[PDB]
Amino acid sequence: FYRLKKIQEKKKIIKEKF
Amino acid sequence: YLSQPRLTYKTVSGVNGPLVILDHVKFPRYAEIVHLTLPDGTKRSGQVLEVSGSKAVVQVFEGTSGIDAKKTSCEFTGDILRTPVSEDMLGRVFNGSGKPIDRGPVVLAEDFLDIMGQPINPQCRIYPEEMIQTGISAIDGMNSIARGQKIPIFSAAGLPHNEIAAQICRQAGLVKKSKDVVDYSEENFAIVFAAMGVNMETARFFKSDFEENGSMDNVCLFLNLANDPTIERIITPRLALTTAEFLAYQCEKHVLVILTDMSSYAEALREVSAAREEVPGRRGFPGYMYTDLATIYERAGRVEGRNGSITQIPILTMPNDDITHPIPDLTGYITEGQIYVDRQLHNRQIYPPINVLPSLSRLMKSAIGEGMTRKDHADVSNQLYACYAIGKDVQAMKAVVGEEALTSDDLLYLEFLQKFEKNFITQGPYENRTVYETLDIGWQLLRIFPKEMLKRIPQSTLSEFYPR
Amino acid sequence: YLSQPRLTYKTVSGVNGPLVILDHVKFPRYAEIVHLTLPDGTKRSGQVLEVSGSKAVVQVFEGTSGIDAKKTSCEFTGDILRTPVSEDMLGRVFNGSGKPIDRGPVVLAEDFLDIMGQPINPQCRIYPEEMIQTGISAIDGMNSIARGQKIPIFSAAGLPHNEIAAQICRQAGLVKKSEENFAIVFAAMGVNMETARFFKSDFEENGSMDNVCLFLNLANDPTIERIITPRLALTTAEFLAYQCEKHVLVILTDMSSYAEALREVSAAREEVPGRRGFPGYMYTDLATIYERAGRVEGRNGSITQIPILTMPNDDITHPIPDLTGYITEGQIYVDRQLHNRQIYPPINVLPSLSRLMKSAIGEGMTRKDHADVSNQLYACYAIGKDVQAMKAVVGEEALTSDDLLYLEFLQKFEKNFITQGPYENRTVYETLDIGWQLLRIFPKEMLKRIPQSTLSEFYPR
Amino acid sequence: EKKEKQIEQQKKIQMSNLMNQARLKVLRARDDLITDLLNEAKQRLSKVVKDTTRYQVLLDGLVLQGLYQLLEPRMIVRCRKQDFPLVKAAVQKAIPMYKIATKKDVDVQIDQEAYLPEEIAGGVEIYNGDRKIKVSNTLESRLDLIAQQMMPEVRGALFGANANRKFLD
Amino acid sequence: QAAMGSQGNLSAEVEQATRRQVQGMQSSQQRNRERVLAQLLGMVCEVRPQVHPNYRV
Amino acid sequence: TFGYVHGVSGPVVTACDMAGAAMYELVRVGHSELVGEIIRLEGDMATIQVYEETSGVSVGDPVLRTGKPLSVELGPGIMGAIFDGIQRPLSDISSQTQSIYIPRGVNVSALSRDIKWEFIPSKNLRVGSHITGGDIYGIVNENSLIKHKIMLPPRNRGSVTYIAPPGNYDASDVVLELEFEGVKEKFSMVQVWPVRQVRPVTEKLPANHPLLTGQRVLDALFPCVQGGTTAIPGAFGCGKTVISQSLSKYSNSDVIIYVGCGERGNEMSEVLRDFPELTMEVDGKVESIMKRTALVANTSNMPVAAREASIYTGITLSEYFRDMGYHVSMMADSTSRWAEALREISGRLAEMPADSGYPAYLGARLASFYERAGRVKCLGNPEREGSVSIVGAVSPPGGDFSDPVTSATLGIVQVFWGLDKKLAQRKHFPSVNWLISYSKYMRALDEYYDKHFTEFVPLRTKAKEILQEEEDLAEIVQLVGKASLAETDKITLEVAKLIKDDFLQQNGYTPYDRFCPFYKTVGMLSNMISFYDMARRAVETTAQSDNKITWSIIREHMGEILYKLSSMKFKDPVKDGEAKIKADYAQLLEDMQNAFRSLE
Amino acid sequence: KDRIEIFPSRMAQTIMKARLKGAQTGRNLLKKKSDALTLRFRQILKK
Repeated sequence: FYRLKKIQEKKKIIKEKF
Repeated sequence: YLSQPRLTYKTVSGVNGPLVILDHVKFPRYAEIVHLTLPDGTKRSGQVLEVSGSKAVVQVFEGTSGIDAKKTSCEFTGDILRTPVSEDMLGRVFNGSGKPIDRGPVVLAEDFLDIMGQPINPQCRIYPEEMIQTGISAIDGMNSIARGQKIPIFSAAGLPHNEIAAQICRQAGLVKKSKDVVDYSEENFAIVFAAMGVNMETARFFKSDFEENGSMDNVCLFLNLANDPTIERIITPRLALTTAEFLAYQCEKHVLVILTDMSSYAEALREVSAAREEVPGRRGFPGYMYTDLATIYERAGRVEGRNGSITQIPILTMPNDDITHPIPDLTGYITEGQIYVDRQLHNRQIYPPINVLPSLSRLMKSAIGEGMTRKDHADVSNQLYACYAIGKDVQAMKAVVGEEALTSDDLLYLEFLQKFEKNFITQGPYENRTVYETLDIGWQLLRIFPKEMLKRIPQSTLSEFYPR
Repeated sequence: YLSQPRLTYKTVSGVNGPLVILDHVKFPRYAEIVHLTLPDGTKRSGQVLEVSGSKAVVQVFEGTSGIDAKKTSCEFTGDILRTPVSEDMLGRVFNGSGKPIDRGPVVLAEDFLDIMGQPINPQCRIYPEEMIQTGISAIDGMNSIARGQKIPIFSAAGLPHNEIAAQICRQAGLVKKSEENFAIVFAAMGVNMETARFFKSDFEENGSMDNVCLFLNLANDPTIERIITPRLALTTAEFLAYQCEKHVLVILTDMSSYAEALREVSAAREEVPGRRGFPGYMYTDLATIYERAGRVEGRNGSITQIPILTMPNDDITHPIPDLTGYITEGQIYVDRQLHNRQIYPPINVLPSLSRLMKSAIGEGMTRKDHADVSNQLYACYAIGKDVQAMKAVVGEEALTSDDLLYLEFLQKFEKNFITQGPYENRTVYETLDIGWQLLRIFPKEMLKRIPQSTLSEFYPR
Repeated sequence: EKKEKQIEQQKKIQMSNLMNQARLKVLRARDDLITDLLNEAKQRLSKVVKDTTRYQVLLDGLVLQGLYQLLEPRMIVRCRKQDFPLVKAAVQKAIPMYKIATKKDVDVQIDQEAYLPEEIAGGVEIYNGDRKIKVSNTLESRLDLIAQQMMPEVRGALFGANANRKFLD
Repeated sequence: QAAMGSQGNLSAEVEQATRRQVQGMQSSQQRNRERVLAQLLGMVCEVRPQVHPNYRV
Repeated sequence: TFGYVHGVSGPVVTACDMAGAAMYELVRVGHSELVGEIIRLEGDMATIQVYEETSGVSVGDPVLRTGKPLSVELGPGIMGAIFDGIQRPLSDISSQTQSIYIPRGVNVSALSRDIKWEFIPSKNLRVGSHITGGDIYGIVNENSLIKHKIMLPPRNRGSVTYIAPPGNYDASDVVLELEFEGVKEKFSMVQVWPVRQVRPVTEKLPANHPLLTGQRVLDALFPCVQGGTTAIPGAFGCGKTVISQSLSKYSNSDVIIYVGCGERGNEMSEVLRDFPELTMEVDGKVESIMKRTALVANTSNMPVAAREASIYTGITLSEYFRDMGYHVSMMADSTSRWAEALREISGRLAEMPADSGYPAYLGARLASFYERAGRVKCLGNPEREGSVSIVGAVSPPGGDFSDPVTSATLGIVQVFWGLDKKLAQRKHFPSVNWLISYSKYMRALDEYYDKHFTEFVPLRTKAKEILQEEEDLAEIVQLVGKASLAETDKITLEVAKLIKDDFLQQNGYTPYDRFCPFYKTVGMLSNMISFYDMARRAVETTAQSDNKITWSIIREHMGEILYKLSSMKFKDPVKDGEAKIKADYAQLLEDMQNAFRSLE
Repeated sequence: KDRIEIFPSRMAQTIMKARLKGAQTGRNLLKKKSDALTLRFRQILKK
């Protein structure tokens, strides 16, 4: 669960690049 | 009244998985319904799931395929899904989304109600007081159900729960015959059978059995095959609940609703959760299963100033004999009481395979008694349970000890046990059984024993049938 | 000395959980302290945790509530948290944050010391070997605690660990026999106030409130100040030890609540978890809490720690007991089974262990036969337990004389040695004599843990 | 035995309570003394406010501290009703010093409507362009922080050093 | 009754002692409080301009 | 205020165009006024949590600003009403709409403001006098059993400038105009108090009075102190109404508050029927427990936060009434459901599953919840005193005491009351295990017993050790064959049988056993233990030398006395004078020593 | 000793559960057997 949460947050912050 | 013409767009940034993301939407609204059109003139539908200013998102029910960047059009309806609820569906069959499948027309409904439904006043609720006739002796005799009582049916994959459910459909009735046959002419009883995710074979089995019984004057059959859209799976129970509420309250009926395979319903919930981009919870199921299942279960009971009730009986497919699985645990938490089936009894070719040893009805003590039925029904069920327990225990001692050390009373217990599974548990497919003759059968079984060891019942009530 | 006028910014760019972000902050000072003015006027406090660019994340000691991004204000100190220390604080009571509780004044603070403290030079350490007089036979004789050591007590809910703490802080002494006395220090960790009242009453029972530096914290108080309180108490201990030439009996309680608060902070900060989901740096934090102890060259003072902790589910492999065992030398492990057997003091002697026998005992301090007596007693008790387990199934008939002797020895050991009572201080010599009397039941031949010379010298009595 | 232990506990408890109360009264006296000293200092500061000549230098120092601290293009200054002729003069004196010190220009204004409370003994307030950054460079605050930071030497002169203080560190 | 009598006696004694120490503390104050507040004024008089240590243009 | 409404990851929705606001601040959304509050904030926009189906909510819709966090409103008329988790007057809602469904977003104050009440000022406060928080300034005759005192809220003080005379004032009326330093304020008889904190109290005093219970069992064996904390197990059919009804009717407590989440309407209709039936005749007349109790319940349809916060709301109401100077009892039903609700909330907020899916801070929250109890005394002029007791029900999964929540509840609580289904089907009422149930409040009440009765503790200890002796010898007497045992073992077994069939039973429906007073309990206990004492004393005397007495001789000689011991419960203390009952005990004892002397 | 060697997995959970249940079944059978045997023993002793 923690690993999935971490990658989801990574994808999210990548999404807000612009 | 909606006097606002519909809007059709053509711009779309793209899609994403089974969802559809577009832009420049004028004043989007959540859970808004929408129709779609492909380049080849193919029509679909959808529901709105996410909104961010001008960027709307919508899941296509039929399933995304062949969608083009420019040559596609959506058309908003500007309203949540609107159920065409009414009284005349009885004797009709519908698919997942309510489209007729029995070669009938679009329903000419007199009412338009919200699909999601609303909760009831907790103040406005009554204590259940009567029972419902089921026709299975193991059910009525041991764990009789009441009006508003919610009882599930636990069953393993690959058991004949579906046939038992169909029998309960074609057999369920009231008990007004006890007071007078003339009083039974008030046939306010009804049935609402919804099957989801079921193979076409058993769907055909259901519809054929119903058509054979010739009792669809008081039935509302919703059906949803497995291959149908995943989204529509979470839609059918809400439609069934809305229709059941309409019949029970606005039409003052006593509706027995039954639901099947809520494990697959949980899988559909998982589908939408994956579509929502929300991290899964325990055992992968979403952490808000509780609220949704609670809203589904609690739509029943009796109300003040009304003549009607709703009784729910779901069927849960216990995954691989896992009592600790979250779904059955929470379903036991919400509902009241439970009924078990057995694989070993199914292997013994005794139908229906119902295990009464762990079975328990929560509020049976007030669902049964004098006036409602014969006075000593609960007494009889308690006697049968205790005698069955003693018979099982002495058989277990027997299997290792031996008949050399066995006394006559134990032989009588063994005979009672054998006759009990041979006769009382055994029902058969088309044996319309009533409460009175089942009570007679139980009395005949109890009469194998004299009064000496029939201790738990006062003699004042044993004189009623023991000396016959 | 800091002649720099203070600053204050209103640019609150967000709040998420117990964290707050401040944008346009000019030249952030890391590990700072700030004060917060709520719109209604209530005061709050926190420390800056993270800084990056013109942003500064800050955690709030008392917890986020009511903070408005447009109305509240925040002002900046420019210095790490420094706590007031004072030798006159003894006999007073304060909350976790340090403010007075007894309508006492703002303490006149002999100096301002770093809350995080500083490490100690390795070479500037001296080993302690003075045995302490506890008055409990199960400690003096078996798990004797010496000065400059940090043995905790592993206890569960409902156990009488509080009374053990009372006894050890009451009957403190010196085995080696001017006057002596121990400057008690104690800080609560969110424990229910009934235990706090009991400790207070027992501390007046001691009759030396003038040497009782006390701190308090209750369950209903904000959780996150529990991260600060023990560090403040330890700073006070440092000040009273290495600046006033005094011995301090530092004692804590309920480290499980501390672990829980640190866990909640870490979860809010989404660090990498560990075993059972605990923070990775919980070990280093516990190290900063515990290794601040001992005594150093040029000073006659010393630091002794008794950080009793809760032990959930009575599971030895639970992470908090495990890591506390690693970071420390010794343990006590009060037993639930003994308390259910209605025996006091209920300390299991077997799982307990003290690592300071290497120098605390021996000839010239107590005797030339302490260590071998204790080793023999441990071996006899363990084998007695094993034969008891065997008897639990086999039955007395198939046993041998040795088995019955071992069972009788175990019975004597439990009824006499462990049974000590609530207010009966006992000397080292009496415990040694009692142990010898217990051991006398076995003839000399089967004593496989005693040298020949001592066995010939002392046994025949 | 049990009654005697009970009554003994009662009387020793009430004795310890008396001792604690007596020591608390002692501390009350110490607190009163130090608070009176702070009040003495405050009234002396208000007394010496009147000297215009040194006050001018003090305002110069305060405004140049504000300039050296705010480091922005938009400067705002607030002051009392009966001192702004001195404050603006100090501002013109302090502008070129800041410009040479920081190699950058700066625009400054003075609030002609909002003025500090009359109860303020001294000092000014510094605001940025958007009133989101403030420096509380008033006499009360600097007095307070200086007193807090200097408490040790204050009492070291008054109450003297501690006998038990063995090592300075 | 004897206990409360002795308690009154001891309370009077310790009250006398506390008043004596109060007199001692006020004497210690008036010894040098004037020089002390003079030191405070000397401290607060300073300004010492200083730009932030590691600011760069 | 034009909420830039986004979609949802469930019910949770965010929006923009929000001015200065603080987290956990109530907000209405849309023209349907769906309820929520702030979760997170950032820049100018904030995320929020709604508690209803968000369907029909469009973009840009208005959001109503408030000025308080989650809070409860309290005042006259709260007693006797029914509510839910977010303090909504469902009775008034059915009165206003006459429908069978919840109207979404009810804008109805819990207290009907169109009702008049008879107010009398203090008569002691004068114009220009200074008063602070917690100080009574008047009263209102809310009901004939309980006088509803009205006092200033905390954090408020000033010099009164006007006092409203006695008369007939509605809920919206003003009675006090208090000039604080430089400002003025308005004050009505309703007050608003946030929920996630405790109103300050002047001091906490130790508990020094037993909690009266109608059942003699659980009182003379395993007592609970007034103002304490208790844990009762909860199982389908084991029997929970047996304690709830007895506590509501027969109890020294002044007010009752019942809370819960995920329950049925059956208990509600039961208490409706118990309004006339379970009436207490303090004045010889039928007054409804409704006047003395307030109900609040929630179904599983209610939002998760409503279930979460109803438990806090119970403590808030109990605090409001303990401030008045009264004694409160709390029925915190279905705590495991509260734990599940908190788990659901954490799952919504995407926290880590610290233990068994439950969040990290469950135990800390439970400890904080159980911190609010005990005997206290609050700010005010007359220096009243009150107390608050808690009774939290716990539903273990099948009796396993291993899941974290039950372990925490066992750890924090002091006295545990055990229940059993074996005893339930054994037609034993009430069921108590006697071996897992324990207490820890004996130490506090020692002085009370020593002052009032002076024989309670030794007789109680003799009773419990006799029961333990029976439990021990049960295995030995099973192993031997139940035909060989010393005479003292026989008398211990026999007195265990008698204390079983006689002292540890009670029938509520039986008119004379409806209430068993404490003095009756200790009288039975002393009589029975003294009989056993003389019995085994004489047995030990005669066993060695000659005239060896056996139980057969004792029974045939003292059969009349055994019958009297069995039948002495039939007393009816309501009619029979208490002094006559004590005289009956005296003459029964007289017969005891006469028979024992004549035996020798 | 303190445990049986096995790698954690759902498989071992199921297998250990089954073995456990069989163990209590055996315990019940042996208990009933011993009870009957003790009854007969007492009878023959008296006779």
